[PDB]
Amino acid sequence: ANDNSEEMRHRFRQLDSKLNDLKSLLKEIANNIK
Amino acid sequence: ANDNSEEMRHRFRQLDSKLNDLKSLLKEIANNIK
Repeated sequence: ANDNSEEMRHRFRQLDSKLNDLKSLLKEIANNIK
Repeated sequence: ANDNSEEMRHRFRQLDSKLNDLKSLLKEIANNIK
């Protein structure tokens, strides 16, 4: 059983998780500046 | 041997590398403003 969907899938997970904590940092800046 | 997984894969790499140095620039702004 050989699969490459898990590889690109976890690439998608790590990519949008980095987008998630970038969103958290942008909300943190939006709170701390105001 | 024909493969298109390398093409979309390196699209994923260039896309999340641009997200990486965007993350670096956002951390740079978060450090320099405070």
